Amino acid sequence: ARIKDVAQVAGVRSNQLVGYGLVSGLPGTGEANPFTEQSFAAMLQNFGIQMPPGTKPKIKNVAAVMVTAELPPFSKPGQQVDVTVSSIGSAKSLRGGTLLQTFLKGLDGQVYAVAQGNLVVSNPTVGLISSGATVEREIPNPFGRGDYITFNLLESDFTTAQRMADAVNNFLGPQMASAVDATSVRVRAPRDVSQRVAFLSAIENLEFDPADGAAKIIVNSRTGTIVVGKHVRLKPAAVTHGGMTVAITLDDLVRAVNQVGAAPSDLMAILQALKQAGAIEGQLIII
Amino acid sequence: ARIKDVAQVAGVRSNQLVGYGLVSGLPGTGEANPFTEQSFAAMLQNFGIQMPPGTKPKIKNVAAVMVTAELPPFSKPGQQVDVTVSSIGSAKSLRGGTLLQTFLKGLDGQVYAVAQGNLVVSNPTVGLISSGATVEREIPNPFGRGDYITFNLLESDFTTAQRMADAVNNFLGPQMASAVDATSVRVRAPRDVSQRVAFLSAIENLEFDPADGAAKIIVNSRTGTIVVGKHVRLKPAAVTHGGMTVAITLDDLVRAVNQVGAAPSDLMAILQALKQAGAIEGQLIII
Amino acid sequence: ARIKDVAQVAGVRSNQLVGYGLVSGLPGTGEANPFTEQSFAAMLQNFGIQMPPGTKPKIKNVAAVMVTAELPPFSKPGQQVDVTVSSIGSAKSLRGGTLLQTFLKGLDGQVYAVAQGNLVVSNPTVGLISSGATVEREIPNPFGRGDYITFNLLESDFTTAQRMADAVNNFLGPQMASAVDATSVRVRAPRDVSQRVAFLSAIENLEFDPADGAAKIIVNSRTGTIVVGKHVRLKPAAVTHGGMTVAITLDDLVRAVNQVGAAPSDLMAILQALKQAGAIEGQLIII
Amino acid sequence: MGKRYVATPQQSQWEMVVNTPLECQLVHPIPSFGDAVFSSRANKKINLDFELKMRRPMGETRNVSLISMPPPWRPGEHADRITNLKFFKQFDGYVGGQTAWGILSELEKGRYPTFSYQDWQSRDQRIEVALSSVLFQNKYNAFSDCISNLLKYSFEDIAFTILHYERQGDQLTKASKKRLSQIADYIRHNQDIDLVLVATYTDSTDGKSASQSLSERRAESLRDYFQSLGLPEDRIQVQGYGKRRPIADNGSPIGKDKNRRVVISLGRTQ
Repeated sequence: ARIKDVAQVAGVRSNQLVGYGLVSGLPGTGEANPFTEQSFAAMLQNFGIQMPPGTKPKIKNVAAVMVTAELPPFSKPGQQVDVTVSSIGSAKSLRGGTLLQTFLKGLDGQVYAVAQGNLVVSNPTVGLISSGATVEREIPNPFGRGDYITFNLLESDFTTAQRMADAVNNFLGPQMASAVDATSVRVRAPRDVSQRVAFLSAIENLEFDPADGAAKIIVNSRTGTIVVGKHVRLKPAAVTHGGMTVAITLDDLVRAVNQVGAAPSDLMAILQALKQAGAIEGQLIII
Repeated sequence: ARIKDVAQVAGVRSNQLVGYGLVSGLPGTGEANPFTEQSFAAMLQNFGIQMPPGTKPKIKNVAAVMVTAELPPFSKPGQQVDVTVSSIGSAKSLRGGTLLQTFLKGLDGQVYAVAQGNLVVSNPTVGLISSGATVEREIPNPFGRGDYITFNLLESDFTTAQRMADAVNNFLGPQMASAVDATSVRVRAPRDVSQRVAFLSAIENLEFDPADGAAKIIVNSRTGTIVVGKHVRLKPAAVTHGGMTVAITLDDLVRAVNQVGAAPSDLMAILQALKQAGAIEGQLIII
Repeated sequence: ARIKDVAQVAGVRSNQLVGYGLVSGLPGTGEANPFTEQSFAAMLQNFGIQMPPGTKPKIKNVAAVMVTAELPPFSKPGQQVDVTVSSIGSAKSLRGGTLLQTFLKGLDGQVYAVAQGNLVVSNPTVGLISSGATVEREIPNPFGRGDYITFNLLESDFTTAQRMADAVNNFLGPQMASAVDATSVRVRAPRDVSQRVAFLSAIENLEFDPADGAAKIIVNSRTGTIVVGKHVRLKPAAVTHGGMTVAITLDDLVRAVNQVGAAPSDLMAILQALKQAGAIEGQLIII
Repeated sequence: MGKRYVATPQQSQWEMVVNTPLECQLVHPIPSFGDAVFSSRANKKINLDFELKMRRPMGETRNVSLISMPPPWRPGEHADRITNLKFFKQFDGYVGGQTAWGILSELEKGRYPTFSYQDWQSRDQRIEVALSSVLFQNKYNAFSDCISNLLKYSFEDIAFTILHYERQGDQLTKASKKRLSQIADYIRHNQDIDLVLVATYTDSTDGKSASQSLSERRAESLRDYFQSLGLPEDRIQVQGYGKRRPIADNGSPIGKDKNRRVVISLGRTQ
C-alpha cells in the first residue's frame, strides 16, 4: 500500500462551505413556504422589482435549498468544486432546476465560493452540480512551515505507524522518520516549498504493508450483516439454539441457524451469548 | 495528458452574470404573478403606454424568468455567449418563447451583457439561447503581469504537480518550472504579452502522465452506484449477509449480494461494516 | 492470540461526541415538531432570513436528528470519523437525507468535531455517514508519560494476565512485565515517545494462549439460546419433565425436551432446577 | 547558476553489477553525468576503488574537493569537508584507500558525497557531482555480503604453486590438497585463466623408469582433475620429469620429500 493511499498530510485539510439559495425552473414542483416567498421577494428587490407589502408571489417554479460544498486543500481562486443541493421546504422535486447565485460561507462566517449551475438529480429532492461553486478566496496552510511534515494514518495502529517510519528510513536513510503515536509519523523535509513538494512526491509513493489490526467482529444491527475480521477466534462451546445443539467461524454457527427455522438475524444474539461466556477472542462491535 | 487538459491558468477566470427578464410569445402558457404584471407594466411605460393604476393586464403570453450567463476569460465587447433562461413564477412552459432585452449584472452590480433571442427548450421551464448575451464591457485580467505564469491543477495532487514541473523543465531547460503546492505550478514567462501568448501556446500542449491519486471508494447513496478506484485493497474477512457466508474487489461482494435476494443497494451497507473493521485500504466517500 | 487482539493500552482511549442537527432533502418524510421548526427558524436567521414571529414554516423535507461520533485515540485535526444519525422527532424516514452542519460536543461541553454529509440508511430512521465528522481538536493523552505501559485485558482473568506477563518476559528478558491484577499487566517502556512506539510495536504482536476462564452457562431468556462453555459439568440426576424420565451435556437434556412436546425453551427451566439441586459445576448466567 | 549533477529521489538507483567471489561492483548512475562505481576484488588486503566515470572525459587535471553535504531534507545539519583529490585528464576520477570507505560511510549516514571542481567542458566553471543516498541501504548490505564472500587470495598468490606427495602412494599431502582446492576454487570462478602448466617430478629412491612412470601417472591424474574443473583439453599441459632435475639434496629424508613435488603454473587473459 502506498503511503498516500493510507495516510494524509497534517495541515493539508478540506473545509466545508454552506449557504442558502433558491432553485428555479422547476416544472411546477416548487414551494409556497413563507421563507421561500420572503427570500424570493428580497431577490426581486435586488433587481428593481419591489412588490407591495403583503403580496403573495404565488410562485410554483422556485424552491428554497441548502447548498454545501467541500473546499479541497490548496484551493485557489477561479477553481470549481462540486456542490450538493438539498431542499429544505416542501418542494416535491428538484429535477430540472437551476441553482441561482448563492454565497457559500465558512466556519468563520466569510464567503469563500459562489454557487450556480444546473442540478442533476437521480430521492428527487437532492441534486448535485459538477462545477457549481467557484472558489473566490484562499485559506492559508501550514504545509510549508517547520522542519518536518507529518503523516496521519487513516486507520490508526502502532505497527502501521512504525512500519511507515521504517519504509521512509530504508528509502532515504537513518534517523529520517519517527512514529510519535499510533497515528502520526514525522518526516524531516526541506525548508524550500518547491523542494518540499518534490520531496513529498517521492515519499508519498512508498510501498509498505499495513498491519492487520486488532481482531474485531462488526455487526450491523439494522441490516443484519456480520463481518468477522482476521485473527478472530471463537472458543469451543456447546450452543443450543431453538431445539438443536451444535458444537464449535460463522460457518458452523450459520448452519446451526439454518437447522431451525429461526432467522439469519438470530445469529446476532448467539454472538452476544458467546461474548458473555468469554468464548470470543476479539471485540464485538455493533454499528 | 496535455497540460491544458488537466490544468487552468491562474488569473484567467470566468465570471457569472445574472439578470431578470420577461419571455414573450408563449402559446398561452404564461403567468399572472404580481411581479410579472408589475414588470410588464414598467416595460410598457418604457414604450409610452401607461395603464391607469390598478389595471390588470390579463397577460397570458408573458413569463418572468431569470437569465444567467457565464463570461469566458478574455471576453471582448461584441462577442456572444450562451444564456440559460429559467422560469421563476408559475408558467407551465417556456417553449417557443422569446427573451426580451435583459441586462446581465456582475458580482459588483454593473451591467456587462445584454441578453435577447429565441429559447430552445427540450423540463419545459428551462431553455437555452446559443448567442443570447452580447458582451458590452471588459473585465481586467492579471495574465500579463509579473514574471511568471501559474497552472492550477483540476485534480490536486503532489505527484501530478511535480510531474508537470518536470515536463516543462525537460522541454525548456533547468530551473524553469517549480511546484509550490499540490495544485499550483509556476513557470517563468516573457514580459511581452505577445511573447507570453506564444510561450504559453508551446507549454500548454506538453504531455505528461498525471498521478493515480489516493485510493478511494465513491458511493452514490441515492443512485446506488459504487465506483471503486485503482489501488483500493480489501483485506480478507468473513462476511455473513442474510443467511450465506462469503470470504474475501466488488465481484465477490456482488455475488454475496446475489446469493440472498436482498438488493444491489445492500452492498453500500456491507462496505460500511468493512470500513469499521479496518478491512478497507482506502477512503469510503459517500456522495 | 496476539496481545493486541486480547488487550488494550491504558490511557489510549476513545471519546464520545454528541450533537443536535437537522437532516434536509427528504422526499416529503420530514417532521412538524415544535423543536424542529424552532431550530429551522434559528438556522434561517443565521443566513439572513428571519420570519415574523408565529410563522409556521410548513417544512416537510427537514427532520431533527441526534448525531453521535466516537473519537478514536490519537485523533488529529483534519481526520474524519463515522457518525450515526438517529431521528428524535416523528419523521417517517431519513433515507436520502443530507446532514447539515452540526457541532459535536464532548463530555466537557467543548466542540471537537463538525459533522455533515450524506446519510446511508438500510429501520429507516437511523443512518450512517462514513466520514461525516471532521476532527477539529485534540484530546491529550497519558501514553508517553511514566516509565511503563499497561495492558488491560478485554476478558479479565488471573491466568491470562500472568501468561501475558510471561510472554513479554520470555521475549525481552527477566523482570520486564508484571501482572498487578486480573486485568492489568505493566511493561517497562522507553522514555522517548518514538522509541516507545517502536517498542510497543514489537510487544503488541506477541503470541500467547489466553486461559479458558471460569465455567459458565449463558442463557438468553428472551431468545432461548443456551451457550454451555467449556469445563461445565452436570452431576448425574433423574430429571422427570412432562411424563418421561431421563438420567444424566445439553444433548441428553435436549432429547428429554424432545420426548414430550413441551418447547425448546423449557430447557431453561430444567437448568434452574439442576442449579437448585447442586447438580451444576459452574455458573448459570441469565442475559 | 551552477551545474549540479545528482539523482533526484525518483531517479536514484543502486545496482550490484558484479557479484562473484572474485569481484564486487556497486554502481550508482548519476543522471546526465555518468556512473559512480565501487569495486572490490579478491585479495589478501582490504581494497576498494571508487571511480567517477564520466560520459564526457575529463578535459584537464583539476583539484577536486570532496565534501559530505547534507541532503535538502535535513535542515540544521552542516557540511563536513572530507578531503581534496585530483582528477586527471582523460581519466575517470579515482578515490581509494580509506576515503572510498569513508564515501560509503557518509552514504550510510544518509548524506551526499559531493565532488566540486572546475569543469573544462563547462567554460572552466565550478560544477558539483553528488552521490544520492536514496535506495542505498539494501544495496550496501548486498555489497557488504559480497565483500564478506570474497576469496582471501588473488591471482598473484596462487599463480605459482608447488605441491608435495606422500612417501608411499599416489596421493598428495594434506596441505598440498588444501592448496589444490584453493587453485580449483580460483579457476572455477575465473574464466580468464587460459593456461595450466603441470611439471611433476619425484625422488631418486625408485629406478629411472619407475620414477618416470610415477611422474607421468601423477601428471595424468592432475590433468584429469584440471579437466574436471571445466578447462578444455587444449589448454592444459602436463609433463613428468621423473627423478631428474632435483631441487634439493637427494639422500636426506627431507630432501627426497622436497623433490617429490608438482609445479602448477596458471596463466590468465586479463
